[PDB]
Amino acid sequence: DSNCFPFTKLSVQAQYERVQREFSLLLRQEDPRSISFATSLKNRHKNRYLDILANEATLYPQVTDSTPYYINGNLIDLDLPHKFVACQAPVVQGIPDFLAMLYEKKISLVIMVTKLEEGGFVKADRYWPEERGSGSIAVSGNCGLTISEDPGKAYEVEDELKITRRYLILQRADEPPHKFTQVQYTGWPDHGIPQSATSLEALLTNVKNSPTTVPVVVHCSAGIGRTGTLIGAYAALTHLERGTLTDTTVYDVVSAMRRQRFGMVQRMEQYFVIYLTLMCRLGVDIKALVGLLN
Amino acid sequence: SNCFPFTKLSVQAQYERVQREFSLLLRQEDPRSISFATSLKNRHKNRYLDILANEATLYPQVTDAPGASTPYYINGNLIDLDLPHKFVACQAPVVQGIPDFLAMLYEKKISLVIMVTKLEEGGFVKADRYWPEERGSGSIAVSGNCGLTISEDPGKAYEVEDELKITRRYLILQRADEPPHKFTQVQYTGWPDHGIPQSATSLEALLTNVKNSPTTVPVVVHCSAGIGRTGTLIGAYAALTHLERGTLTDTTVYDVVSAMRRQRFGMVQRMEQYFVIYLTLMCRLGVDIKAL
Repeated sequence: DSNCFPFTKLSVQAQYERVQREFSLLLRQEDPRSISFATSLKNRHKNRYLDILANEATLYPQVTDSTPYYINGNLIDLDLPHKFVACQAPVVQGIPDFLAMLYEKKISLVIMVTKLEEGGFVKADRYWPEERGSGSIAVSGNCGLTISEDPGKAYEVEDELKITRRYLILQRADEPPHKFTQVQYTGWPDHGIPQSATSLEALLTNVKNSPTTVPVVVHCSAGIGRTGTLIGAYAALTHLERGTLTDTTVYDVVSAMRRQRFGMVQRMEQYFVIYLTLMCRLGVDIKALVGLLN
Repeated sequence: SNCFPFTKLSVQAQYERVQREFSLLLRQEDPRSISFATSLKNRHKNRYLDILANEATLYPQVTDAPGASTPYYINGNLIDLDLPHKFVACQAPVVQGIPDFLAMLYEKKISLVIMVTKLEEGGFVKADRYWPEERGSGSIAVSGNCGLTISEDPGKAYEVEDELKITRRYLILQRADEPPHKFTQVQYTGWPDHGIPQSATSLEALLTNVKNSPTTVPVVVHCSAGIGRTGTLIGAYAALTHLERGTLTDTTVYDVVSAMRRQRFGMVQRMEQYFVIYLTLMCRLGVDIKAL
């Protein structure tokens, strides 16, 4: 009981139309002229996309503080057990900043929801050692970091889920090493929907089993699209699990994410995916809806 | 002719200035508008994920004469500062790119290589040995199909100057029955990464080597990444060469570093390394240091 989710009572057509209507209303609320993007704007050399900027008020890691590095990213806090860092895939010259952040902040879990390249276009740049390599790569920037494959825990590849788990060790000279897990999900291309519901659930299982003492880092390419869906689904499902799901939960959750990082949930079908994950958790068939989106 | 009003300013005047010049230098180059195409293609030969050689000045490709091409790769760039010597600022080559580096030295008849790093620093590999280490005999075959060999010059043994932390290696590259090519490599091990020389004399000795070297070929300078200590040494060279010829202006230090960054992204990494150029120019002008 306690959960109220009347979305499952609507016909397929009404469900599709309500999602479109809500997403348009969210875009309708966009007003970035009034928002400060000061720090993000002077660091365009490290922005993957010129007009995808991080809000100053929630800029990470600057709001936990001189932070000598820049990631185009924001702290997402929805009054839940986990906070998140939603950020872009760092560009090559921004990778040392990204790794330094992971290291200084002791980040335990990084979730990457894109391939490096999709459809003939670059989405992200590699920041982990390749399997076929020596097991370690280094950055020269920010006084140097080395990132290595964990010698006592090999990379895991889950073919059906399209998930790869990399257990990594970040180190600076004469400082203690820091272990972290990167999880890459390559089965959900930009402009599409996840190939299977199970993969997103597996990602959220990682989130839940990770420590609440540090935020979980999540990125796609610009860090507002698939990244926003993942964080939104987590939030929405937490409400479900604690009996506080309401008819407005998805809209409310996305609205609150948007206040903390402009443009969160970038595409209509990405907003739709949050409803789909709720339905799957509830055991409601999504096949006809998936059909309409394809 | 020498105008350097930097000496006639307060202690917190100078420090304030350098800070702001370097902070200006940090934002000069827009990587979004720079090609790194060949360096990105040769990622497996790069020592660092974040350190890429600019296409426009990539060496030795930048010297090739239209349609002609280069079958090897170094992460290195030609640096021209309108001075008698030119430089190839490059990384310490990785094992996979050692043959390329040695092929470059042989084909371009490089006379002098300056190495401003140890092989390892504090447990981390900074460089890979590309010279023989035998009981003086030393002649080793280089990988690839070329037929390149590198030997210690039988007529002139390695020299170890323990006072200046400098080693001088006289080496020979030889391929087939082509005329062999001699060169000198000078390694300075008293300059930690991201940091400053422990000895002004050691630095001055490297510059003497540079000045005394032939002007008909560029001088190869590498550290680990090939931008920090390498950039500082080249910057110091330039500024001093200006202080010599009497062309030292107020804005000479800024202008050489700005010129270097144009030709290889990121030259002179840390602000402290930018200071060394000012320092070893004031300390040459007999003006007392601060230091920090």
